[PDB]
Amino acid sequence: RPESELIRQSWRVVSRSPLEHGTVLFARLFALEPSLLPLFQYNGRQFSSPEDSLSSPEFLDHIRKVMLVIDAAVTNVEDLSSLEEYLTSLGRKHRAVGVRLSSWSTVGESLLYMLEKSLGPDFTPATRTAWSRLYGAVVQAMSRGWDG
Ligand code: HEM
Repeated sequence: RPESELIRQSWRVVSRSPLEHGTVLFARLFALEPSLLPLFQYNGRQFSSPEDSLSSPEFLDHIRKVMLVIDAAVTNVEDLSSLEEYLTSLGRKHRAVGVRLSSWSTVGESLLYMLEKSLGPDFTPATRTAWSRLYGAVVQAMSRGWDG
């Protein structure tokens, strides 16, 4: 598939420095949805501001975790059914931490933003549309952990 190679090529760029790029994703994410901030509760405490998150070692671990799950979705872009059950369950984890179903889309905007920024001119509108579908399948699946 063409799509699937696009994602794969585009992804490599980001895969190189996943902490740096995941950092973009999350900054963007809290800029768009600041009510995600207090969901992280490392050592009982809420981050006050977004910049506090970037100073938490646990938060930066979570970014790495995030980017590895995206990795997996990338490896498996042609057959993504194969991560469905993982992701549903990842979804239910997150419903427990308090993420709303609607926050998921914001994560996808944030994910595309992080890509658009990384790829600059390279973020072709085919590239865009492919990610949007990928990450979209990833939430159709993370979203699944809300059921019923
Ligand atoms: C949308 C906002 C998000 C918030 C507020 C959030 C928050 C959390 C929190 C508080 C935890 C548990 C603490 C921890 O392990 O650090 C967690 C776990 C995790 N998150 Fe997120 N998260 C978000 C999005 C995502 C996304 C997009 C992914 C991946 C695509 C992701 C992947 C993970 C994984 C892999 C874990 C470990 C889950 C496990 O116990 O198996 N998170 N997240």
